Amino acid sequence: MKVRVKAPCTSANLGVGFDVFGLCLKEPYDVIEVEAIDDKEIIIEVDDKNIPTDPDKNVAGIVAKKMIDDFNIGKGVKITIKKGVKAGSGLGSSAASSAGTAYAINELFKLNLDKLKLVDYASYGELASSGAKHADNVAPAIFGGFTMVTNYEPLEVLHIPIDFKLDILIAIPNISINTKEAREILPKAVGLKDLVNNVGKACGMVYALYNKDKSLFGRYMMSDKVIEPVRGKLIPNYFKIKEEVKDKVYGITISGSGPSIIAFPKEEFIDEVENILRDYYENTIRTEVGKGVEVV
Amino acid sequence: MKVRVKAPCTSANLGVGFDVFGLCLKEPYDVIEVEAIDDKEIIIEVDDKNIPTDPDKNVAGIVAKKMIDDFNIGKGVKITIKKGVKAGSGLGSSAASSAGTAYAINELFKLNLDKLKLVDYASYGELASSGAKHADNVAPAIFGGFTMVTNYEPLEVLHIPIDFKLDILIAIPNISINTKEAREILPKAVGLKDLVNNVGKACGMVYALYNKDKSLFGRYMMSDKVIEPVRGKLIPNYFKIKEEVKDKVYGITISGSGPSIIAFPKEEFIDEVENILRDYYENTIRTEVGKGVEVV
Ligand SMILES: Nc1ncnc2c1ncn2[C@@H]1O[C@H](COP(=O)(O)OP(=O)(O)O)[C@@H](O)[C@H]1O
Ligand SMILES: Nc1ncnc2c1ncn2[C@@H]1O[C@H](COP(=O)(O)OP(=O)(O)O)[C@@H](O)[C@H]1O
Repeated sequence: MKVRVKAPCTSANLGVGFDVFGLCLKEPYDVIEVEAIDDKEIIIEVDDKNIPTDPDKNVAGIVAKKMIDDFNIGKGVKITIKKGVKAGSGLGSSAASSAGTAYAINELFKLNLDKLKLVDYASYGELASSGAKHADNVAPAIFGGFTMVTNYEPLEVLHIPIDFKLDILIAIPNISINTKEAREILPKAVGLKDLVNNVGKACGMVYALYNKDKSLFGRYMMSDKVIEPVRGKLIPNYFKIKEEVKDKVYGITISGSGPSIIAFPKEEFIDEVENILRDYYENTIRTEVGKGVEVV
Repeated sequence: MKVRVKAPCTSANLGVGFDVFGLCLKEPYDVIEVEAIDDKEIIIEVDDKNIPTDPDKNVAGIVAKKMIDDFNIGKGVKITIKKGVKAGSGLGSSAASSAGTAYAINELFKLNLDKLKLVDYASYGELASSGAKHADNVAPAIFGGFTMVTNYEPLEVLHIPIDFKLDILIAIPNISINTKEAREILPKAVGLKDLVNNVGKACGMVYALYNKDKSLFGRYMMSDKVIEPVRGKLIPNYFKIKEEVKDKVYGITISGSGPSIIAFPKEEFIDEVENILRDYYENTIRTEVGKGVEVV
């Protein structure tokens, strides 16, 4: 009763898709192992003793429990957690654990849940650990590709497979941003003009995915005037880099609530763009769209 | 030396697609004839006396001048118009004349302009006549099917052809709402949550069209809380009607600024739905998605 699997990072928001859009990455990823023990305890082994190891406080511990209850495994569990990336950087670090955790269980013991259900319980973890469902990082972690959380209370997720090559460059500033503090600057109200702008550009991005038009997808992604102009201020040199790689990327925007940045470099400039990101920030990752948590 | 065209009515907004979405109807439509005449003058005749004949006021005369001017055409034109529906009903009556004229001029004088440019020209009629360059009704009138105006300067239109069966029922109350009236009902600001809600649902409608899922398309269409709740109050029996056809349609909402109502009846209830609308509004018409202006 052992399961080893990869739970990938994800990038939520993608500019105009704030709180709806999610893109699953191939890397980084949390490598998680969950062997089924006999006793009734929840044991957490997580490198970087910065991640709460107490089952009720750790995200994977929360998902883990609530799922055994509902499926009455009457067993406890030990969790081997190899962190793919630092929390508070905007790459769905936590979401990776939740979805990784939930997918494990289901794969393991003959359970035959729905990817949507897994996304559901997994949210329990981002919710029971942050007070919000946030299926937007969890949904792509599970479905892979591109996802849209179009409804909560109940939960609905629309999935669009990315069948073409989409190169992705990620830069991770050695800075931390309080996900919460950057909520209050987030306006409580918006003008009709922005409703119209964001609805149009986001819809245009769905159209771009169906037409495999990366240029159109990336350009509309960078059209938000509501959240990005505010959140961007906290990211050192973000606006300057955007302008600098302007003609060398299909698009570049903040990943989740930041400070991590996600860019879609043009084939002809992947090396150069990756270098520019390395000079400003120091940590850069070259990846592409992933297919979500899969048994390793 | 003349051309005659059928220019369709159109339905904009479609609930959560305010100022973005547009659906072309097959009927009603304007029948417009344009004849190249020798004196450099613009003569306009119409069968609706509540509509101007002054070339600088009739939307058709405004579009024709702008094009004749830009292309330095030597001739003048006689425009004869048979109206499909009254203005002020939310069915894009003015747009039908504007799009129809731009399309007819382009045919008569062999300008070979692409559809996007004909929508841009048709847009002057909408502006020069109603103060704002709006293209969400002229876009579907020129392109047919479903359109998204995703940028206004420069103008950008994304077209999604509808190749599956989509029955439409239109109820036209004997009331009118002009452009100043339309603006009056509009909220000053929108909450962040509504923005997120409309972005998600509008994006789901696009996903629905690519997946030919009429149930999903209609359901998300009925999700707006920003404008429909206020606008519906202006239409006698609207909420009551919506409730009455509740499980017999894929969706029902207001057409454009209203007061007309657009419904997408489920195939097994089309006659029953048409009769219910008809009990409330005599001027009810059955139609389907149109292909845009066409030479007749
Ligand atoms: N398995 C886990 N992986 C990562 N972070 C966890 C986990 N379990 C609990 N946490 C804690 O929850 C908090 C989550 O921060 P968070 O805003 O969710 O990061 P992120 O925005 O990358 O998803 C952190 O303080 C972290 O220590
Ligand atoms: N060819 C035309 N067809 C329809 N309306 C026109 C035309 N030329 C000018 N107008 C005027 O412009 C105004 C447009 O009202 P409007 O809100 O644009 O109707 P609609 O919303 O159906 O397009 C009316 O007062 C109308 O008389």
